[PDB]
Amino acid sequence: ILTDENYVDIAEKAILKLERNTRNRKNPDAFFLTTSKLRNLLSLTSTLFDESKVKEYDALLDRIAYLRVQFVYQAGREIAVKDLIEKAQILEALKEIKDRETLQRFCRYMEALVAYFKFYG
Amino acid sequence: ILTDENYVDIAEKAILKLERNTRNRKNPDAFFLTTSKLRNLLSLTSTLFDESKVKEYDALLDRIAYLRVQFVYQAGREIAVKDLIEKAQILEALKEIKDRETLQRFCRYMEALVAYFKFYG
Amino acid sequence: TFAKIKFSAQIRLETGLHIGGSDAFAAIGAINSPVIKDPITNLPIIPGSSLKGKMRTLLAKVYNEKVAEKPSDDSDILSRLFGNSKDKRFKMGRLIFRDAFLSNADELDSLGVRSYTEVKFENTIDRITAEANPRQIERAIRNSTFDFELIYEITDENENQVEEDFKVIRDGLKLLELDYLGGSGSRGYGKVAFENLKATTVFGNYDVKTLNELLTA
Amino acid sequence: NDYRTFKLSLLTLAPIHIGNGEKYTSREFIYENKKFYFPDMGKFYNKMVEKRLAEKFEAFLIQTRPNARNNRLISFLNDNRIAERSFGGYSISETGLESNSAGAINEVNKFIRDAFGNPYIPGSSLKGAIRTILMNTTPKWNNENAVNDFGRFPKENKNLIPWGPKKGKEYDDLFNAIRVSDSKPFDNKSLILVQKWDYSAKTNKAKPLPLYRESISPLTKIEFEITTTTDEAGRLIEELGKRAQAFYKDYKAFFLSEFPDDKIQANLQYPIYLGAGSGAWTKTLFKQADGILQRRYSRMKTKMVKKGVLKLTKAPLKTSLVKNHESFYEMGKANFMIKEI
RNA sequence: ACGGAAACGCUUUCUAGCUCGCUAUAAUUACCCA
RNA sequence: AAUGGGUAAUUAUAGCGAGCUAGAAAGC
Repeated sequence: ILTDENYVDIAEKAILKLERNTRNRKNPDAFFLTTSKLRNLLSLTSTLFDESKVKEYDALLDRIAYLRVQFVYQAGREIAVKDLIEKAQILEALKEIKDRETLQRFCRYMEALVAYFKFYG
Repeated sequence: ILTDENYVDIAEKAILKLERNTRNRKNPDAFFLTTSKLRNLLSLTSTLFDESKVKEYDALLDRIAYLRVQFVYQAGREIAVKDLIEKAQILEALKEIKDRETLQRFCRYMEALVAYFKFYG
Repeated sequence: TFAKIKFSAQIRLETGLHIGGSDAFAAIGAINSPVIKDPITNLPIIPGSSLKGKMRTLLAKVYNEKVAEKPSDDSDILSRLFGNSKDKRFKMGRLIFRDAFLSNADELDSLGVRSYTEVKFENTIDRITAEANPRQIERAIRNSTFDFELIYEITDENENQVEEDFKVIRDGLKLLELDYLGGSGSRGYGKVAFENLKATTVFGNYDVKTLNELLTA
Repeated sequence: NDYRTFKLSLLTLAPIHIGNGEKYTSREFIYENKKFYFPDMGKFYNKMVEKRLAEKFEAFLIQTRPNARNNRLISFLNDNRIAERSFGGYSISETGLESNSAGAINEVNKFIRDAFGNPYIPGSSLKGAIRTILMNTTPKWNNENAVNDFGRFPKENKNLIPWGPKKGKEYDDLFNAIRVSDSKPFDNKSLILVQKWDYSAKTNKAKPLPLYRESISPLTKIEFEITTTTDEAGRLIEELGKRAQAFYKDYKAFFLSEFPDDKIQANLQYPIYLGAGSGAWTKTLFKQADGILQRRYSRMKTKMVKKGVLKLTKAPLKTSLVKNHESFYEMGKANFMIKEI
């Protein structure tokens, strides 16, 4: 669960609790996660935030049901995302939606992840 | 922190303590910070300053939450917005807003930063 | 006397338009140039302010003898149709531009439309270093159509200027079709057609038989 | 009416991919017949959560078996015996090339489409294509672009073409005056999904890349309207044929020479290099951007310290590749001709 | 046998006229990796 | 050479941020 009063701090604590380069100490503390792959994660939600604004949840429930699968498939390919869908409770908090204002809050959580990822790195 | 006292006198003091082009001696002493990057944050606080005059504070919790995301994200993109939100303690003043009279104090504080940004150069 | 007659039309978009819009609380990835929409149905709008604003400045290349440099320097054919502030007689002038609303939203479900706007990626490419700068700007979709009312006052001050003004109205509507009505415009984004140009009296008694023969002709 | 208009007809010599930023993954298509079928995957997961297979699908997606034949979602359908393939989406038929363990293409980029699903070419794409031609063939706009030197030679000046409102001055804005419209949308029978092929110097092979692009077929007539409102703009769109020839002559002399002449195509009309596909040296002021563009790549995939790699693809021959065997194209080599109305 | 009694601070009056959310901008580039 | 695959960068940038006119008039 992520609520409207905690999700940004959850997102900061998830981006910090995330692995880094142990070796290659020339410019250290660089993540084993790249900006392109995390923007690939946010691309899945950017075309649902607009329709969370526009139209009803009973046409977006199908697209959230496939959003679970999109996060599963991105978790399976690279191990960098695989240790981000667990740190950030993404698959846990994706089952927690059930309306519009939690879909919007989840998309804002993804943006908070991207924001703290740009801010650290 | 900023109280209903010097919160505007903080903002002016943040702008004069903000880095400039020591280089570019063709209209010199100008900031690295471009005013469009700062009006894109005043746009957020301006819509919140307008809605705080009407709606409640519980009906602004998600909206206010997203403020921190943008002040993080805009800081992670340009280094100029980064020392804007560091010299002006914006991420710290964002954690302090808990009432509508404190939300409006932050929302007028950002207007003071924009006012003194235009007033100097 | 007093009469009010009503120019109806149906605005059909082509490469549909982007009348730029509101929200600051948008996203980090999604639509960052939003379009203006109805606050209640979330359908796109053509506001009457942008219609009047393009129509003045496209009629003002044509109907100003001396160059404008300001409104209230227009040439008393546009001051009476669009108002000045600084003529004593031309302040409320004779034309009301209502906001156009999306009409064929049920027709645009028989065609395979997921949403009544579209998001279009647009990408400033840098010409040295070749670095890219993407953006997602929203626009109404192509075959969108709009109700268009435009109301005209005919007092006794419209002594014999009704026909002369309707020349100007149907000149401005055909001049918007050669230009773009708001948005990028030089990159697509504009092209508007006006169909079913039809003028009817809504108040008073006036003849609309001879009015609908410089409209449809 | 100072609006002198032009009509641009655009023929495609090479396949042209444009747009959209979206990409289907390697598990979001179906290759049953000679037709890559791209379904609406939300309805595909709707129909298949009803068949108890959603957990089996979640198992399929993280299942990296060898023989990529068994990792391309035909294997999920024919494995668990799914014969109802009635989903929204679209088919595009196969090239016959890019093979055999066929159908194992991986990621296609969707072409730019409007809301009806009918693809089109936007006029912002073709206006940027025109803008590089007009910048390169001007000895006023070549000279002092790469400026400020601060971050890492970071950017064009963007003011060699004077743009803006510019307080006090009259409003010139040359490229507001040139107004390129979008195209009437063509049908998605015209899309073929060419791959990508890097042809290199100093190692004269033709290494393929795992990139796939829903590109327009070669030889497709596309239309545009370009209206101009200013004297200077109308002069430029008159001169576009000569200026496109001049850009291409200074481009073959720069880049395409040192690559072998069978790999290149002829013109047949006025040359143009439209969007994705064709490399860095069509989206640039290429003579002022040599060292500062290869300076950006201290990576694992370096822009090799030379002026780059030739970008080919593979598509069927019609009417063309008169020069080389095994069907190489050039990805964005297109032609236009303008005529005024 | 209250310096008091009786007496609406009331009537009329559009926050209104003028004003384009607009200007520039190819969803692109690099070519590899196990 | 096979076979498995894509990977990285940018995610809007630079502006304008309201301007002018009226600022109470008659009455009782």
